[PDB]
Amino acid sequence: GPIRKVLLLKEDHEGLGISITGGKEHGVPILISEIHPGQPADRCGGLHVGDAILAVNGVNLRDTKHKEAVTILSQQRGEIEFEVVYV
Amino acid sequence: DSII
Repeated sequence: GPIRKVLLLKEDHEGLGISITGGKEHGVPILISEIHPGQPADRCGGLHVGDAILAVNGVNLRDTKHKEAVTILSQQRGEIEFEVVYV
Repeated sequence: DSII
């Protein structure tokens, strides 16, 4: 599928509402494995299990290890652009 | 998986 850019809106007290797997040390993209019901990723309607996260907020995640991707993702606030692809 |  095509690259999509999806805007997620989260309030400061909530999480992103995703679980992720993969990353550079696994030789596969950062991948959404869960979408948590009622949380920001669920609510925006444009993020899905199976999506690769290529970038978040202009931060390239194509070549980032899992832990660093988790950290960057967890630092995001407010209106957040996800660059994703389901290949 | 990590939860975020």
